[PDB]
Amino acid sequence: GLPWYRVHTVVLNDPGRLIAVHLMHTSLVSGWAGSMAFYELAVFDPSDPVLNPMWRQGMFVLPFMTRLGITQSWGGWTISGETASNPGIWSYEGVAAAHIILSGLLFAASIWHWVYWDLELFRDPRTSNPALDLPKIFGIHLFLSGLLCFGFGAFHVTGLFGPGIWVSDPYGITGTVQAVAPSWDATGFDPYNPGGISAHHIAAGILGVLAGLFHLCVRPPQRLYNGLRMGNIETVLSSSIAAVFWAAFVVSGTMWYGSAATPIELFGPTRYQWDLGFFQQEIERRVQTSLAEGKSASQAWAEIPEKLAFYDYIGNNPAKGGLFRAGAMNSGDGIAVGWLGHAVFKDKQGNELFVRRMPTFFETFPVVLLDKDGVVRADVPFRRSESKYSIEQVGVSVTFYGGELDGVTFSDPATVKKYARRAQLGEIFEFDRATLQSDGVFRTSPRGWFTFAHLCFALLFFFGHIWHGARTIFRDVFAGIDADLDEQVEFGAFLKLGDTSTRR
Amino acid sequence: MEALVYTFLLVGTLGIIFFAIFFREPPRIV
Amino acid sequence: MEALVYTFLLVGTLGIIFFAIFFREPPRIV
Amino acid sequence: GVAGVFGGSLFSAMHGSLVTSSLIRETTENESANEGYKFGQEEETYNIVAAHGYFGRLIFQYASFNNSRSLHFFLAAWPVVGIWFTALGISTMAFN
Amino acid sequence: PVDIDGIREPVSGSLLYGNNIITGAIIPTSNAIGLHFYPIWEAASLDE
Amino acid sequence: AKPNPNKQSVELNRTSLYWGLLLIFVLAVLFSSYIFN
Amino acid sequence: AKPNPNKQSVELNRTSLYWGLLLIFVLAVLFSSYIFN
Amino acid sequence: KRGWFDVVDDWLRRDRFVFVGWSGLLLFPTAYLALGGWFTGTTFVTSWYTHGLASSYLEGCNFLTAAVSTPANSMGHSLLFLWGPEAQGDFTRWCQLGGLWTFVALHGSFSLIGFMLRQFEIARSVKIRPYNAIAFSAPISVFVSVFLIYPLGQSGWFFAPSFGVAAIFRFILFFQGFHNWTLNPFHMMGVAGVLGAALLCAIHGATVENTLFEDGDGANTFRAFNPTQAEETYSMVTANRFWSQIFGVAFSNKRWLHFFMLFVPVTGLWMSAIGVVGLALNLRAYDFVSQEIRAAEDPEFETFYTKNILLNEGIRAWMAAQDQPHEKLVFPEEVLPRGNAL
Amino acid sequence: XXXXXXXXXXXXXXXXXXXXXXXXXMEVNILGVIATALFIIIPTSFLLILYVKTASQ
Amino acid sequence: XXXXXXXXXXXXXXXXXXXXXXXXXMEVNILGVIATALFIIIPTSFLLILYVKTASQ
Amino acid sequence: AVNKAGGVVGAFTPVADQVSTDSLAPYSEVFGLQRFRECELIHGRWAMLACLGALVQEG
Amino acid sequence: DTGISTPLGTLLKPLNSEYGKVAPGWGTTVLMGIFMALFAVFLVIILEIYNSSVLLDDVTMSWESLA
Amino acid sequence: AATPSLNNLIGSVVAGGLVLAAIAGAITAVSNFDSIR
Ligand code: CLA
Ligand code: CLA
Ligand code: CLA
Ligand SMILES: CCCCCCCCCCCCCCCC(=O)OC[C@H](CO[C@@H]1O[C@H](CS(=O)(=O)O)[C@@H](O)[C@H](O)[C@H]1O)OC(=O)CCCCCCCCCCCCCCC
Ligand SMILES: CCCCCCCCCCCCCCCC(=O)OC[C@H](CO[C@@H]1O[C@H](CS(=O)(=O)O)[C@@H](O)[C@H](O)[C@H]1O)OC(=O)CCCCCCCCCCCCCCC
Ligand SMILES: CCCCCCCCCCCCCCCC(=O)OC[C@H](COP(=O)(O)OC[C@@H](O)CO)OC(=O)CCCCCCCCCCCCCCC
Ligand SMILES: CC1=C(/C=C/C(C)=C/C=C/C(C)=C/C=C/C=C(C)/C=C/C=C(C)/C=C/C2=C(C)CCCC2(C)C)C(C)(C)CCC1
Ligand SMILES: [Fe+2]
Repeated sequence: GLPWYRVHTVVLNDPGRLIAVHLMHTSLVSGWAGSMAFYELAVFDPSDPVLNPMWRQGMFVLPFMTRLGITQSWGGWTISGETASNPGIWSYEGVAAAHIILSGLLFAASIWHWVYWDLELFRDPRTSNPALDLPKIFGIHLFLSGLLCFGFGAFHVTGLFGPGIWVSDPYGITGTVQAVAPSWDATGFDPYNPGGISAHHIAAGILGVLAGLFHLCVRPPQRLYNGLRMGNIETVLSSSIAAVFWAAFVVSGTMWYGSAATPIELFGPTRYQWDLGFFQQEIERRVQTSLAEGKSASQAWAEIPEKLAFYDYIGNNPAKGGLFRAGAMNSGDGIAVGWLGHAVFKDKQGNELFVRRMPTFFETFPVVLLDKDGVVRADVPFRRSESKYSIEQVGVSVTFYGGELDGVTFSDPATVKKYARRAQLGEIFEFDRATLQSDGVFRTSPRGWFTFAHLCFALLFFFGHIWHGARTIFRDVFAGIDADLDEQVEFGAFLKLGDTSTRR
Repeated sequence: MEALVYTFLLVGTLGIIFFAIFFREPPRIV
Repeated sequence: MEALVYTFLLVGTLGIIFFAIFFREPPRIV
Repeated sequence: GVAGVFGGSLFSAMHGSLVTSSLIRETTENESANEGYKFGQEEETYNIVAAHGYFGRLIFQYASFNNSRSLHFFLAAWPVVGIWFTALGISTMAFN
Repeated sequence: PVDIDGIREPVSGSLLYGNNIITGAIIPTSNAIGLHFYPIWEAASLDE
Repeated sequence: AKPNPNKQSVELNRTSLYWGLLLIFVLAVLFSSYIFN
Repeated sequence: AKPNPNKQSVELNRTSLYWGLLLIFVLAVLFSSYIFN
Repeated sequence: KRGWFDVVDDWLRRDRFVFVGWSGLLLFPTAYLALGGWFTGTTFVTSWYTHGLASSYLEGCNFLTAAVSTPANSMGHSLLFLWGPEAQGDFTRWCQLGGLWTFVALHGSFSLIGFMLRQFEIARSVKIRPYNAIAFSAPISVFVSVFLIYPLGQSGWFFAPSFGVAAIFRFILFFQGFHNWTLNPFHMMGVAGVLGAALLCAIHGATVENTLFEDGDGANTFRAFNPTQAEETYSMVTANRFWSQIFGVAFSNKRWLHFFMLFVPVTGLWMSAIGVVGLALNLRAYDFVSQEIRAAEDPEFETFYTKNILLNEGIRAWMAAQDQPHEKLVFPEEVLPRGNAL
Repeated sequence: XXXXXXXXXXXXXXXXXXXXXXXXXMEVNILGVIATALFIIIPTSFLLILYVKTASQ
Repeated sequence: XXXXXXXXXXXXXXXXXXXXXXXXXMEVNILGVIATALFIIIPTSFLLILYVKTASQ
Repeated sequence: AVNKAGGVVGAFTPVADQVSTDSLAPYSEVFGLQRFRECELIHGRWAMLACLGALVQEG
Repeated sequence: DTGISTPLGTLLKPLNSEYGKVAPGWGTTVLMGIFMALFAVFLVIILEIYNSSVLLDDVTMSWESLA
Repeated sequence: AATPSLNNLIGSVVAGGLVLAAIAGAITAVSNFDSIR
């Protein structure tokens, strides 16, 4: 009897039913994409693109549709918040319906290619046995890959015939779907340059076509054919599994580190923007320039976009979640309602204090207020018996500039402590924890979840490379080793290992 | 949730109909 | 309700252990 | 104790992989290799000399147990001795 | 719940008292007991 | 006609059933606390 | 001891499977609305 | 008349005392440098300018406290070549910058590939199955996830485990305090794999030794064996009946037993590797929210989980100031969480 | 002053959408999902066990 | 009567009890019941289908 | 029980420059003199039109 | 035994005909090794740019290059 | 416009080739000097 872990090996040497089995996975994957999109559209709230973006609602496939140009819904709304203008077929609902319809067609084709497995196409004309000319098939299917790679970068991304791709400003404030022009110089290899994407898919497409032509014309070397077992289709599986986990590692790195293909306006900020003070530095710079124009601190902070401030909140950091804190970031800390304005903490003598921001590594972090030169001046003491820095005996007050609480100042220690705790999380926002009953613990964005999933898949698929790779090479000994082997395995019997013609 | 469970039950029932018609046990004479 | 799930899972595992010991395939010599 | 369990885990994996790598062909590829062994067999189900040859070349000839009895004593002694000492360690640390 | 530290601060370790399988435990004997033998018959009540 | 020559029959002995049932239940025991959270 | 002489083997043809699957799903469709209530 | 590949293949796969093979071209260079880098780093190279610590014998450390420490956090994930923009060709400054860690980590990671290729190379030559190479994927998964993937998800190489005994202990205690790594269900499966494999190693070794057939007249039973003997050395039937009546269940298949001895340890390390991949993103199983909600609302509900949560807070606060000098954390003592007395 | 009225001031709806344009989140016992699930899988498995046994002859 | 409505709550507690002092734990996912049920039954059924098929031959 | 990989079953020099009814691959061999001459002529005739066409439309 | 013949099958049949045909010896292996070496160098260069171990004047390698 | 970091990257690639060439050269020399048959 066949073991349960070798059941799907019956199509190993059946090209007709291998296509049928591969058509079924294709039907399911497109079926999932359509089903996933429809669910997300049933839960997504497009009313507030600034304080309730996609990445705060746990939307996973919505950013990927938006990344390539899908921005409008049949419901009449646009992802940017403007009103839809004749969405046409290719809406969020249309793309979801298309992947669903495709799923049904692939399901039907799978049944046909399964019932009619005994096609003369899959027969070796020399031996009349089922066989696939894998070196030629690879050239065919690579030429299509090169052709499709070229067209995506030359028509779709470039904008010649297509929507372009999502391009954002450096601080994720103003991002739209634009037609990007290929950048052919060294800046084309800048990961944060969207012009490199069009240039790459054009050049790799051209080389993909030419490589497909070569691999379609030139027969493999005899030595390479035997060394790589090119007559065995499990060789293709080993190399494909190797290539797909290489791509999974790369695609996880560019998601975690950020690139032009993972805009923060679609997937949320990266953990390194919080670590390096990417948004905080920009916010202080804009406020400082407005102060240089002789504007009041109350009105300079009011100029700061609320979208920019929301990025400076540690709750939007993708490295603050948990493996089993499931759901949307809204389910963790609530739905963002409004900015409370910048909180500036002042000593009793008037010196300004800064709350030490919480590093990403800390689940909890002591609240400590520093002055300009970095010296600890006040804090919330754990031991309130002989404290020397408690805000009560330092007279710390908090005043808010901009936002909802602009102008309002608090002096009682209880509220000053409350906002000091909020201040170490970055900017202070008002959250609605009643609609979805948020617990109060942070969650990861789609950036975090995508990275974890495709890193775990990448690691598991390395074992696949080793297993399926060892299976094809060691196929002749899969059921066991030869009975009489001792003479060859003897130490020193032969000069060269294995070679029986090199007897010592 | 209910709307998701109603749709799965309905399409699940439709899926059975498809298999009962095309993937049926063929009636064979003797 | 979680306590119901936890208890069922634990006593379910012990049920498998009982059956694996007494309702096992006997090892028969060749 | 850590060397006992890390080593014991290493030796379990090596012994299991070396015996599995040396299974004498007695089945087809549509059956489990386990089927090649019949409970009560009087003959060996894997080639010890072949496994020793592999591990002999893997590091060097004399780093491998040619003797199954010595090998299995080592498989038992290493984790047992290691766990004996870590059990003593907690016992000694009981008296500070 | 069991007063493990002898400081009259019981620690819950049962499933029916709010623990899951990971956090559930049989709490060690109270620190007030020490190494003293504490069979059920040396207690005034089974609640104690 | 021409029946497919690649037919095989899956097999699962009773000891594999116990190993499989133990794995499914022990995995649920391990992960249930986290899913419930 | 000697084997039990009352041993029988249960059978379920494919058409019975489709009827059984149809009944379970149709009955679920019927009662699901009321169970959710 | 043979070509270069054939004449070279003849020499590389010569059956000598230490087999070289084609994979030896990658293994022995990289493995020697990784070994040499560690011995050199633990003996002469300091971590004074990277961690503010002494980590060499020359500085006064012993085998337990010497280590090859990671670069400073300001270096990020720099590969830190000898010729890179950091320590541009200056060997001594390269050592002071922690560049020896990436040297050991990189040449060490390619040595693991070389050794696994060596297992494939020898197994094909000896004409046996490649299950030792498959077993070696588990240690590689552990090394790849712990020494490469985890720091790559963090700020930089600084948070990777430094190559040392006490340095690994700090890495271990860091994971408890910051990640609650014990509570993670993937270390739990890793523990069960390692402890289960240690159990199998001991129980199988003892079972074989105590079911041995009498193949000699000497009390020394080790000598009564021949590697080429066809008969089995121990009674599987007695072994099977022993464990059936002692434990209730026993192995009846010799092949299954040895595969299980291979599956338990490998699966354990692989499951543990998945968990560390999650910690790379701080995607950790730190806490049970339901109990935290209950504990916050009810100040009398205490479990061993909540006690551990307070222990982690102590670890993080009392360790961050020195373990993370780049953060420049000046905590006055009044703000550190401390219990009564002690 | 206190931000207790800030969340109240959010009269403009700010919440993930319900399945209906007129909002569909009604009080249905979630035990219905489990009851429907058990009523489907348990008898389905019973039938599949008997059919696969029969189909294998 | 709202005075008497809240009089009972602050006074002797309401009914339906709870396991031990408190075991509501409404934060519990509850969807974990479906996750745990589906993760048990679906693989269990798969194993039972194969065993009954095997045991009958 | 044993699935050995295939070995050299023989050396053959296929006859090139043989056109067949196969629409997708008419010639017997890719590397044939007559197939290349058709490629040389077709590539060449396209270039002659292109070279003149580029000049004329520019002027 | 010839299998089911279809119009699409006869059209695509030439593409699945030269199953075992190989070039004798090492063929174009050395040429393949050249491209792998160039590809390896290309992969290194783009890795260094992202890792910031190679600093190019025009590239900035940060979010600020989105401007 | 080659930065010094770019030059070292090119130098490292060349140095890597020399190390590989030195390895291959030594192996080919010994393999020819010490040949079987
Ligand atoms: C006409 C066909 C078609 C079209 C136009 C689309 C379009 C779309 N799909 Mg869909 N899909 C299709 C077919 C199609 N799909 C089929 C047949 C399946 C079944 C497998 C799917 C399964 C699927 C899923 C699961 C998902 C989509 C999604 C999407 C949306 C985002 C795509 C994206 O950004 O991902 C990016 C695409 C890539 C990154 C491809 C990378 C290419 C790799 C790296 C190849 C590299 C190796 C290559 C061989 C190198 C050699 C060649 C080279 C040398 C030249 C988008 C609107 C996503 C979505 O938004 O959900 C609705 C989603 O998750 N699709
Ligand atoms: C690469 C694949 C991928 C990724 C990255 C995501 C990512 C995401 N999904 Mg998702 N999804 C996927 C595939 C994926 N999905 C598939 C294949 C399905 C079909 C089942 C779904 C169906 C789905 C739904 C219905 C929802 C999401 C939601 C979400 C978002 C919340 C993430 C979350 O909380 O998960 C949490 C993950 C965990 C709590 C545990 C991870 C799995 C563990 C690590 C494996 C352990 C083994 C197993 C669990 C043991 C079982 C034991 C037993 C007791 C259960 C998030 C951005 C939610 C959302 O935000 O809505 C917008 C949402 O409701 N997804
Ligand atoms: C097979 C043995 C081997 C291997 C695999 C490695 C691998 C590695 N070494 Mg190491 N090393 C070795 C032997 C080896 N070394 C030896 C014998 C020594 C002398 C003792 C050193 C001394 C050494 C030092 C001092 C350092 C390294 C470093 C490194 C790492 C990065 C360096 C690098 O590869 O950049 C370059 C990449 C390449 C050279 C790719 C090669 C591809 C081929 C050769 C291209 C062919 C070139 C040819 C001219 C064609 C021109 C193409 C054209 C486009 C220009 C890397 C993982 C660095 C490190 O440890 O990082 C911290 C480092 O500082 N090594
Ligand atoms: C409609 C779309 C899918 C909806 C799914 C909804 C779920 C409920 C319906 C399906 C479950 C009930 C079917 C029972 C099958 C049965 O008894 O006959 C067994 C059939 C009959 O064919 C076998 O084929 C044999 C030929 S051979 O031996 O295989 O060559 C032949 O003897 C004879 O036909 C028969 O024995 O055996 C099969 O080969 C069928 C494949 C296994 C069943 C697949 C179930 C899942 C379907 C897809 C699910 C995902 C849907 C989304 C798609 C993107
Ligand atoms: C969500 C799932 C529920 C989880 C529940 C967990 C607890 C139970 C786990 C059971 C798992 C094992 C299944 C396979 C067992 C097997 O193959 O048996 C082997 C024997 C062999 O057949 C018999 O064999 C006999 C001898 S021998 O066994 O063949 O040697 C022979 O004489 C006789 O003719 C023949 O019929 O099978 C049986 O006949 C056993 C009885 C049928 C199985 C019933 C199991 C369910 C019991 C109810 C549990 C729930 C309620 C409990 C309340 C107290
Ligand atoms: C007298 C006191 C008894 C002490 C108690 C002993 C407990 C017995 C536990 C065995 C049940 C496991 C069944 C294995 C499934 C089974 O019965 O397979 C039976 C199997 C026999 O395999 P064979 O040699 O027959 O294999 C032939 C091939 O067909 C293999 O497929 O025995 C073993 O594999 C040995 C491993 C036993 C060790 C089991 C691991 C430890 C149990 C873990 C329990 C989890 C904790 C639960 C707590 C809630
Ligand atoms: C036939 C036909 C039709 C219809 C069709 C359809 C209806 C389709 C769809 C289908 C579908 C509707 C599909 C879906 C699917 C789904 C899937 C396929 C999923 C799965 C899942 C998974 C696989 C997961 C797993 C896991 C979990 C659970 C946990 C965590 C981890 C993971 C994630 C891994 C039409 C009308 C067109 C017409 C024509 C014909
Ligand atoms: Fe053994």
